[PDB]
Amino acid sequence: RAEVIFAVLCGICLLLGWLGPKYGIMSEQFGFGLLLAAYFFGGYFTLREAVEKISKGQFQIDFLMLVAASGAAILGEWAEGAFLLFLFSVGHALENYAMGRARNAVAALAGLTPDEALVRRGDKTETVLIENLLVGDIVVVRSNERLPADGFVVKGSSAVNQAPITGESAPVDKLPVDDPEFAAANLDKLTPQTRVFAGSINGSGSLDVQVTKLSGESTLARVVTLVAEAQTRQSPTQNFTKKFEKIFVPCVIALAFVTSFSFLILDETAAQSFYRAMAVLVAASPCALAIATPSAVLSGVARAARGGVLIKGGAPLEAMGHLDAIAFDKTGTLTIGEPHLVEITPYGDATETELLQVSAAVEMLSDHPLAQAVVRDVKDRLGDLPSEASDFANIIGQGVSAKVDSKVVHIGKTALFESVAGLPLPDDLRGTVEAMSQNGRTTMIVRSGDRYLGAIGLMDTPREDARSVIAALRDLGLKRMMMISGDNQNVANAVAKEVGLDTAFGDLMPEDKVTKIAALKADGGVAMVGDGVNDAPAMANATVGIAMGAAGSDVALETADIALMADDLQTLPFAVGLSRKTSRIIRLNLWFSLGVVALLIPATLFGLGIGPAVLVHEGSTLVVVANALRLLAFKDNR
Ligand code: ALF
Ligand SMILES: [Mg+2]
Repeated sequence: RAEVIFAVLCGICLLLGWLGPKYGIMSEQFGFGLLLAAYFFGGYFTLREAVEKISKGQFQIDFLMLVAASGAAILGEWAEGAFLLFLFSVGHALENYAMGRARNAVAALAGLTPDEALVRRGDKTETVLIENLLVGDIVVVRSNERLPADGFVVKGSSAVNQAPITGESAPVDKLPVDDPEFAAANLDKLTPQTRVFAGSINGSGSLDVQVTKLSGESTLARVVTLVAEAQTRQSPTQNFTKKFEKIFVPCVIALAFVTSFSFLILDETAAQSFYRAMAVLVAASPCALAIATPSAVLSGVARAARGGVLIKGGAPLEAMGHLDAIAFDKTGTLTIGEPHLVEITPYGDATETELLQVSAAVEMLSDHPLAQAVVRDVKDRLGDLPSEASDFANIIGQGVSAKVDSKVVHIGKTALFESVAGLPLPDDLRGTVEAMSQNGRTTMIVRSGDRYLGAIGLMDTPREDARSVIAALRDLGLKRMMMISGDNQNVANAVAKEVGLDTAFGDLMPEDKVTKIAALKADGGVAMVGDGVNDAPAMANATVGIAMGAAGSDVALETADIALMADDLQTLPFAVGLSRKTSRIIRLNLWFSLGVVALLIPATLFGLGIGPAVLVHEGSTLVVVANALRLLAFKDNR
């Protein structure tokens, strides 16, 4: 059941019922009865909407279009009524195709958090709903479960994925507090090995977590609420037309009906100037305008779709050109989304190949996500992989150990060599690793036996086309540029430098992104382009929200107004460009579609009929539609 077929039947009936009687061999009950159907199908839907708004609201333009059909029907030139009814039904169907907004992400957002939780009660562990969790409760989050509440760890250690909140799927090691009575009072002193969030996914170990916020006051409950209260962005052209009808419809139907009904000064029959007022009124129904505005929208959206970007409506399509600022998530948006091997720093008498081969020999046995990067990139650099190690063992939260060439190998964080039996870390290599950590490198130190072979550094590299699209967007007038990421500030600064963004903010929560976005939106229109769950509120409050189409979360795709479906950034200088020209195509098509009405309707009070109205109105409608179709031609300029 879809209502577009009534406009199609009015098209078939107008055309074939204009053809059957005239320049045709068809009877007047079959050939002209089609024109009878052309009044019924297109008129009956606009009629019921007219009734719906005339119950309470003041006026509707459908009154003007429908009575413009009806007066031509009860008078001469019924092709005028059928034509106006057909083209206005079609312009209504085109606005309905431009009006499609699913705007629902609550279904995906509700899945991030569980409904129930295990809570400790002395010698028992009860099951309660999360809305019945009290602050100070100890919930038991066991293996690979979704965390049900914000708080801090009091028992157990585990590697937790905080992707829905930090945007980083890189697991973070979590340890219990030293003193929980102290930790509940001093929430500002919670180290990131301790702060846990609802919606995170637990790792291998169970965690007792003391609750901090209530069920609705958690960070993820806040991002749900913030997304739900999004302002539905309205296109500047459409609300302009709403206010314009609010003035134009009653003004014209008052000034050109009863003031033109049976005017005493010029000779008229009391029954025949009754036709004279409706000539002006019926032709005053500005149908060129009702068809110009949605056709440009649909053409621009179709060109964007063949260009590889989804646009959910005309309002973001119009907003993309007017932007002054744009903000970028890092991981998955400006970066590829995976750590590569980017720095090798040998030490002492160790070669580069010894360091890389011992690293790949151990990381072939590990299952941490960095092991796979190390193995594939040592295989890239050396062409080969050495023989794998023996006696793999984990030092939990710090790294790994193995045995290569009858010597004991330790790899991991700087805290590992502070914790195990062998030779301690020299200060110079310590400082080198410190320098790598500050430069945004996740850093592993490698010892083989008595000797430190050295250190190695991995990083999520930016996309190759990032710096290019950044410079292009600066050329197109976007001098307000920033990075806003949940990753730490070293990686944010290093990627922002490597891409060419001047201001980079890391360590941000989703609300902090919303804060930065509102601060930019105060000075102009702003776009938030990202790919994660924690970017969805900043997308929702921005002037236009854009999601990375392929790698992105379903939450961010359902929330965003623009989708970069090729998952590449080179679609952004194209998009804004199209948006600018689209406004030109509607602006021209606005004034024309208005002007000719304002040009043909005073001319209708001074000697014009209903017969020529189709000829002017079609001449006003088709041409503007034709200009909108120029939007189907545009260039990439690669
Ligand atoms: F991927 Al992000 F902040 F969520 F850089
Ligand atoms: Mg992300």
